Amino acid sequence: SSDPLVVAASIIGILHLILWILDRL
Amino acid sequence: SSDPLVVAASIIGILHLILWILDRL
Amino acid sequence: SSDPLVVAASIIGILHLILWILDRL
Amino acid sequence: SSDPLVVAASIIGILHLILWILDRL
Ligand SMILES: C[C@H](N)[C@]12C[C@H]3C[C@H](C[C@H](C3)C1)C2
Ligand SMILES: [Cl-]
Ligand code: NA
Repeated sequence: SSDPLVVAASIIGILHLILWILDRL
Repeated sequence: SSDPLVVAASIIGILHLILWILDRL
Repeated sequence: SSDPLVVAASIIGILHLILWILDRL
Repeated sequence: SSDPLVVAASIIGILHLILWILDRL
């Protein structure tokens, strides 16, 4: 378990990774 | 729950997203 | 403990640091 | 509580913020 704030920041970072990849594909 | 250091790093990443957006609006 | 999404985002950030270092050595 | 990996990534993120601030002061 995690603070919902920590989960959201985690989803930002993962989505940041996704898009970084997609912009470079 | 989360360690308070993880919460603070979370709040930094969220605020970082906020400001990144604001500077681009 | 942490939520696996938080763990995954963590591994991204650590791996990001590693790569940033390696690209600059 | 958090996974030590989450704590580690959190410290990276907080130290990244600090350095970012210091390089711009
Ligand atoms: C570096 C990210 N902003 C991150 C987001 C979440 C909070 C902390 C640790 C990890 C999960 C990674 C900071
Ligand atoms: Cl956590
Ligand atoms: Na936790």
